[PDB]
Amino acid sequence: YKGISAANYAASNIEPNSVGRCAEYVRKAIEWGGISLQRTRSAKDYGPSLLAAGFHEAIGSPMKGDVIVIQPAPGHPHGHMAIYDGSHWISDFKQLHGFYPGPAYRSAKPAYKTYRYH
Amino acid sequence: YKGISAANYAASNIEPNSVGRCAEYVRKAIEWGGISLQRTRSAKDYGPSLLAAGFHEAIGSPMKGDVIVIQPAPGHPHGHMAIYDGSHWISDFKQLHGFYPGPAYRSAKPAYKTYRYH
Amino acid sequence: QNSPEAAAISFYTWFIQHDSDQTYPLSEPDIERYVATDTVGRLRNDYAHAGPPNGVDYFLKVQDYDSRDWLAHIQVQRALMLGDVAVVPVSFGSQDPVHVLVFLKRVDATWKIIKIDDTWEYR
Amino acid sequence: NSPEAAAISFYTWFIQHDSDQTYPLSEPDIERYVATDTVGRLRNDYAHAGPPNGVDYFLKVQDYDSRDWLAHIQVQRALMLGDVAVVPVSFGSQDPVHVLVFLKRVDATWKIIKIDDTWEYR
Amino acid sequence: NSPEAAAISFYTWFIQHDSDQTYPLSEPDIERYVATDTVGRLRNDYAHAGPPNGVDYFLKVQDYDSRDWLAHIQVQRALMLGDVAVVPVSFGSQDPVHVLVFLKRVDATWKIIKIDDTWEYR
Amino acid sequence: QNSPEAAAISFYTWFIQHDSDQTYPLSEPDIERYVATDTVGRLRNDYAHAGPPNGVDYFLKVQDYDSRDWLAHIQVQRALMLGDVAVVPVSFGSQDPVHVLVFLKRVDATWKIIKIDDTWEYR
Repeated sequence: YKGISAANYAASNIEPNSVGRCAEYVRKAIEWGGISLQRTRSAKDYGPSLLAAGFHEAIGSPMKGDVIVIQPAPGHPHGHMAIYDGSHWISDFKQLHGFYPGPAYRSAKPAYKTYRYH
Repeated sequence: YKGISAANYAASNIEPNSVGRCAEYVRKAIEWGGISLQRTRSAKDYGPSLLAAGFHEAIGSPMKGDVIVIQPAPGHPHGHMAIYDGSHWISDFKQLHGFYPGPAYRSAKPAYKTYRYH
Repeated sequence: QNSPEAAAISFYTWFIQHDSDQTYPLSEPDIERYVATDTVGRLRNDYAHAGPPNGVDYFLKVQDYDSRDWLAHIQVQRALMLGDVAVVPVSFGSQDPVHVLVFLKRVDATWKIIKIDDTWEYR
Repeated sequence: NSPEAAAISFYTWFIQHDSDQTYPLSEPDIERYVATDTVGRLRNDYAHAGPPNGVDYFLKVQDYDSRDWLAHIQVQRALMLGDVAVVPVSFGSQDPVHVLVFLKRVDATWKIIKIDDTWEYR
Repeated sequence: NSPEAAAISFYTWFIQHDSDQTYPLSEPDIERYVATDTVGRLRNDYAHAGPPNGVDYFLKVQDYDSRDWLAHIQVQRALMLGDVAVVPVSFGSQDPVHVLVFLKRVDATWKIIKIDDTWEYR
Repeated sequence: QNSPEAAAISFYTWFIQHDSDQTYPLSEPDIERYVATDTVGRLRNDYAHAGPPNGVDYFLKVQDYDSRDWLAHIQVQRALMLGDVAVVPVSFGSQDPVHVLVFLKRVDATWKIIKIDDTWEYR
């Protein structure tokens, strides 16, 4: 598995804006890196699938390939997830502002965890 | 002044739905009856204009020509006003349900007064 | 008969009778017998602030109606079952009926409304 | 042929049709002044819920002195925010009502896409 | 040539274009299936804020088994609410996702005007 | 210089610097120095419930932006005075700028924001 390559994939295959598929876009990138995650429909629920695949919860400054899973925010009940490219979080779009993909999230500050493969 | 005729006018000159001019439509009807009210822009503020013209505050079962002035409700900061035709309240439209012109009003139950000319 | 159709008829019969110049059903504590709790809490917030979504009654999808005519012409179609959610079409009025879609879920022994949809295009 | 001109021409036409038995939003002539999708959405919302905030959408009042207003329409030079023109308009000789008219150029004409009042959002 | 047929044809086309580098709402072929004003508003909202609730508007999920879903599209007979057809659609062989497709007949074709999920409003 | 233009620049400079993954300006008690109280109370309710109106940031009218580029390219035009309300056009970004309209009122000695408008068509 190459977490770096997964990140590179995500960066390459973004949409110009959110299309409501953060989870699939990140899953497909992780598949590009070498890992097929067990599917689940909502981003908020991807934690267990990540630990099962060998990821562990990471705390601290982000590294390339790191995967964030964020709990729901107002008007976004499914949560969000993204992969870090070394300088930006990448979901179904390239996130200019940070890991929170929008103001509903920055305002509510829902819980989040970061996952890393070894 | 003929409050009855004012009511009849309002009934005759309704719009199929609210067009945001309850006050003008009621004022124009009252003019038809014989009284030119001092203008004010928002329905909620028509009380003083009515007392000045000789109306008095009425309490009880409504009579034809009675004029209601209702305070603001959520999403309707200007209030509402209507004239009673004997069986329906008439504003810029014919009110099937009652003097409250909608659910924002029935839910919030803003204060109201009824005015009658003698 | 404990069916979602019956729960819909009941609800609206009760609703229209508590929708007047004196009371409104969302203010009635009995609303929680018919409508899911979080749906009530959200609608109360909506109504108190910006007001009813799309500026129409959330349950009836109109601003104004003749209480008597609607109360005598509540017409349901058999529910469509989408998993554990029953979707019940309801028509109001004797002429040019208003059409809504009522979403219900089984909570305990009962059908509780969780959403109501109009037939308008995407907003 | 400017956004300012469209704003005045529109309001002159609109306040003049105050006496008509047809509310002007229902007259197809309004399409000379208001963008087609804007006309469609307004007609739709008027029919379902009435106008936003329960005031006339174009005048932002529930009542007014028709005569005074028609004689006291004042527009200031358009401000351009990108390709959207924003024209301030004042109505009346006393305590004027102020609105902000948003227009876009479609073909060779400026048409209204939105009108806002000056009230606080709360 | 029924509302049911439009719903299946649309979703078959849509899930097939999952592998395309262009999101399907940007392909003009979507106008075969979705009403023009609906296509316009969705494209607009996607570009400004992304889709409502932050899930794909058409599938109501953020992720899914493309293969399973394409092989397990089930539609029930349309219900008519006035001139609006309402078609239930289920996706997948396991724990299906259910949506409600609203369509209108424009000319001789049924086109989608709205799609709703089955989640509680709260 | 106590002008509405200056109040706008100040506000947004402060805003963008308190809009991050760690904080958001609407949560900051300093928001009341720049924005009218009832406008704050309404927006907090909006954000906590249905979320930000039209699903974009109320003050910036976007979902996402590059904090650094916007902070260095805040551009105001002179205010238009509509009675006692100042309307200030503000543009954000070095390329394909986002345009907003800032509404301010004099409250005591200060300009307070009472509304912010996008340039989108009627919704």
